[PDB]
Amino acid sequence: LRVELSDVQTEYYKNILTKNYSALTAGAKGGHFSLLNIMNELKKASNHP
DNA sequence: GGATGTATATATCTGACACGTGCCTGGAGACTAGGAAGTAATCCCCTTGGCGGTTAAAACGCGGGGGACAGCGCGTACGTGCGTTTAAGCGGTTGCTAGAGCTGTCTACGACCAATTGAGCGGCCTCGGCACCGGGATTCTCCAGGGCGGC
Repeated sequence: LRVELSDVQTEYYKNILTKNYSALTAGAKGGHFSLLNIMNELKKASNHP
């Protein structure tokens, strides 16, 4: 069963895939968003925001 | 009526601005070579999120006593003040020598380049020593026969 993505999932996928440290850090002062293992973060974004 | 306090004017001292000059060091223009940026390939280490099992370290609680801290006494050693001494600080002599600066000459020593080759790095074969397996020598436990006692 292939399901489409929500808007939050789509913007998280676009922020990770086109790396946006400033945009990913924005919101409750970040917390040192680690973009090492890009595919791990993409799988996390595909699962749940 | 005489001398004192105060205001304005003039000469002199002093830091700062501009003018002048040398010179030498930085800037402009041109040329060239190589340092570094970029590209592709290969291979190994690091990242993130998990699982499993061992186990020794970490955590928690509790009793107790050793040590930190406060207080007090005391005596000594350091602060304080004064009078006396002494040596630092300044100015000075008198010559000679060391050293910075500048100029000049020259020569041995180090940069540079080409050819060479032999010392450093990797793998391969062998020995020294440690270990695995087979055989000989030495000592320990055991089963059976002979003799004696009882009904």
